[PDB]
Amino acid sequence: SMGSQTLPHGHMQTLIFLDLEATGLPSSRPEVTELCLLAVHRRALEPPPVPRPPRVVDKLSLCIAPGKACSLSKAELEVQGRQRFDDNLAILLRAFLQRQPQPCCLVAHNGDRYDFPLLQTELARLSTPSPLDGTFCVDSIAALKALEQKSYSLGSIYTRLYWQAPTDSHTAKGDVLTLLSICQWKPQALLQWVDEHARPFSTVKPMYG
Amino acid sequence: TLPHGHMQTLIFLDLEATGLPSSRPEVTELCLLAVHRRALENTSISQGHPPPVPRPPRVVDKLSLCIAPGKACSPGASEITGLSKAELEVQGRQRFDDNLAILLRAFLQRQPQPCCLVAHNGDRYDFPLLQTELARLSTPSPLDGTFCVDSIAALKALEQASSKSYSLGSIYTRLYWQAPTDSHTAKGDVLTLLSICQWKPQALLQWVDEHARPFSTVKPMYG
Repeated sequence: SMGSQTLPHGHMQTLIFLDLEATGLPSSRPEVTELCLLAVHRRALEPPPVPRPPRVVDKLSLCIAPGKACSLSKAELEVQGRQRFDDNLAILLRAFLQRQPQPCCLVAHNGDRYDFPLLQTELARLSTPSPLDGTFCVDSIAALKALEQKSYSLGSIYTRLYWQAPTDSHTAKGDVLTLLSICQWKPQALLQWVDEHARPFSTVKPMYG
Repeated sequence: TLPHGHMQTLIFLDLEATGLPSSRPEVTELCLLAVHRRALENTSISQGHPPPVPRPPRVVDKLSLCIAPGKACSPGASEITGLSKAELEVQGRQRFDDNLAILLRAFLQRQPQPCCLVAHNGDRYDFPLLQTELARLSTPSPLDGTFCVDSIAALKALEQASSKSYSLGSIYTRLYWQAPTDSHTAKGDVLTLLSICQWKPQALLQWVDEHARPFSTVKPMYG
């Protein structure tokens, strides 16, 4: 069966649920102000109560000072001493990804239209090769539209699935956990959709140059 | 005068490990919450008896890593968490290695300095064990310029000023009249530790400033 149809890039061994905050919308040429990652091995994914997070999870959450003000705030990030999106941050990201079993796939809500192009732009500014260049990515809006076979905001999906209000809405810290919960609704089905739709992060076009 | 100046970042730290010290344990999970001094200082003043549990600051950096040990956990060491050696290996975790030190260093370098680790029983357990893990590596210590303090002594001082078990949960329940969430896990307890340290953040910061010592002076748990 499936003689001509195969996964594009094999089974993904790590899913990295990703959310970010930024100074504004694309035409403003925005900068990332917060980045939150939750890295889960596929085995941790191999009304309904809200699933508890897997016991083995790697997490990274960083606040990042932008060069220009938001439409978080630049001034408050600066009085908390936050540093820019820089080479040391790339070292950190590279070392964090290196601890994950490969292939690794980012999962971000609206990542295809926002988070992934923005991250591509931020990483392009740095001297060192992008640490995401061997990683894959998918957009969880597409995933949940496929699985629910309607708003596709993160909070609306969570309430539609779990019939209770989400926690800490519209913050990267809270929303990345909400994203994980939504992806644990049908975890085997989610993994299969991710395997089938993962694409190389290197093919993501920068938001701006 | 202050031994090492005013601390600009507090890094609340907890870890899971394979057993008690005589078992020559290894770290299986490391959880850090880095908070700038100003973020702690801006915490809403505790008022009322009990005061509300403080909300975590809006700006916190977080790192949480699971680590495969070389040896199995002791009986009952992974009960509450489920972080056995077999499970960490099933989920692809790597050992405590040079790349992990590089990761920790880059995380620390994003924090304003001077930076001070804060861990409950850190002087007798977390800090010596981390020193041992780092001593095996080929990198410099990533904690070479970082300070540390134990929050048991800190909260003993702060509760005596406002006035008895000093386990993390006992302190938190005494302060907030609520049971801590996800008790007796590094992931849960590091947040409980932050909440206790937000009770009286000005007095806590003053105590930390006066008692901070270099992590490099911490003696290894074992060699």
